[PDB]
Amino acid sequence: LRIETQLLLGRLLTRSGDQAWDFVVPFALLVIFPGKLQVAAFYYLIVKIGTFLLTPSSGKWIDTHPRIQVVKWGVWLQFFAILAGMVFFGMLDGLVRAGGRESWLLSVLFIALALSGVMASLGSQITDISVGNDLAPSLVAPEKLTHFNSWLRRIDLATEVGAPILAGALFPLAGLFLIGLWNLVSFVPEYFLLRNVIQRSGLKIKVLGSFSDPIFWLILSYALLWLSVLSPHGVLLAAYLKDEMRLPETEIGLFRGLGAVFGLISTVSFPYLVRRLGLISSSRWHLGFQGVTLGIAVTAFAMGSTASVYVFLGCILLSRVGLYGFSNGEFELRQRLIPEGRRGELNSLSSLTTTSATLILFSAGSLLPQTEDFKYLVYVSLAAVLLANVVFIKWSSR
Ligand SMILES: [Fe+2]
Repeated sequence: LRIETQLLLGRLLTRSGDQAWDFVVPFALLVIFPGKLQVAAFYYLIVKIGTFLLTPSSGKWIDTHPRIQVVKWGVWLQFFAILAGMVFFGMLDGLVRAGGRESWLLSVLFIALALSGVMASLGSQITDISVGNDLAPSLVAPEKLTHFNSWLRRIDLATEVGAPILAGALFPLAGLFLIGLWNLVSFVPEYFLLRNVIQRSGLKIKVLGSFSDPIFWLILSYALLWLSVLSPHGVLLAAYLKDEMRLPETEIGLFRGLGAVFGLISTVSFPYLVRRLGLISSSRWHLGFQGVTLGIAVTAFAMGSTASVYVFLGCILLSRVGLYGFSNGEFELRQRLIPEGRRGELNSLSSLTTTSATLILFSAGSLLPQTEDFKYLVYVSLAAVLLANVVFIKWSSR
């Protein structure tokens, strides 16, 4: 197997486990704490805030340690965070059936589960930056990164779609433990693939404030897109389509499942324009395409009838092609421009800015819960996309 293929292989194997575990966690939490949707929501809060605080620290860490040390810590931190996740899950489940739903021990085991969620989240982040933003631009020719990145995206999408199917089949919470074992095993092949490629190549040879770097505006333009509720899997939109739009749930599900389809189209359209028009302009056209498509979607949203609801949803799906396109573009731009010595720091600034956006989106769905308040979330989402377009146009003047 070639170098570029080995990198994609380890990614594919570990992702299918990631997407599987990330799928059953809310459902498992629902089994242990039924009727309390606040539990699953509070779990993901601790993870995101936990990963947040630990992001700049890990960034400086990646830049001051051997690559084989980042990979080792990056992967095995996930391995034991999931292993502990299974244990605490089993203890939580076992204790509840035993009748201890109102004890301090239940809370301690939940914080433990949450904290293990933080570590897995962190290790996954350290690994993403290591594999995709350090090892890849060090092993793969610059003219072949666009091809590399497309297959990364398809891995994400394939496993995203493959997760509810396989894990849904496998899943007292015994199916959850078959998911975790899958997830655990899935970590191993990549670590050794990553270990061995380092040991036999020049990757061993690497010599070991952030907002004031020009590439932050590239980072900011991508993070702004995370401040959006105009997404097929967005819960606020799914709820809105159900009650205010009075759409069939069968059609809401179809709209949801077509997100990965249009995302896959980007892996065809975006590399094509890069080969024809170049990296920057391709990112511009795709990012602009998202703006125009969403701009039409919002125009139809108000007003406003139940006849424009498909123009609303249809243009959202079209914007997914543009969104996923610019995503690979901004990603490759960080692969190409970020200096080797600051790959851990600057890419962590990226994760920090996207995590912040997600946290704001959490706080927006909590402070604006009404379905009559959804109207403002549409207007703000569009604004964030339009601002992103301006910020990226300005930056691309380089
Ligand atoms: Fe994995």
